[PDB]
Amino acid sequence: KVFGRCELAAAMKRHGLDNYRGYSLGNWVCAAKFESNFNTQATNRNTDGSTDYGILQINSRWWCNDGRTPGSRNLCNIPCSALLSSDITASVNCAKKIVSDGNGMNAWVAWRNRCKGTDVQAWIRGCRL
Ligand SMILES: [Cl-]
Ligand SMILES: [Cl-]
Ligand SMILES: [Cl-]
Ligand SMILES: [Cl-]
Ligand SMILES: [Cl-]
Ligand code: NA
Repeated sequence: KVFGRCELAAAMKRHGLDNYRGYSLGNWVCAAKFESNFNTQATNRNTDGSTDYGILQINSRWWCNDGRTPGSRNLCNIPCSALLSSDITASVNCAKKIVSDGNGMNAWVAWRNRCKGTDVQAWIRGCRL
């Protein structure tokens, strides 16, 4: 599913992401925009052989099992394919674990490079929330 901007914001808000660990909703929408272009089915392979999955491009080296990343962990305890669903619940729950692990949203390279230090509230402007 390809989300609309305000549609995704409302879904993220409903799943408890707004101000989660101090990150306002705009940060999460900005990260999803530049990680996946709001597409739940996005996948991208990394040089180390791991793969990033879903709207927040969660990585198979640490967070999910895709059966082809040798010596990887499965810290969100889920198949990576579950992260590609039109229902974002699994992606959201796993993201909460990631952002809590010490490094905050810096774990998402696109957030660090394209959202951090910008007017992220602009991403939810005009939305009915
Ligand atoms: Cl915001
Ligand atoms: Cl393969
Ligand atoms: Cl694996
Ligand atoms: Cl959803
Ligand atoms: Cl933080
Ligand atoms: Na894994």
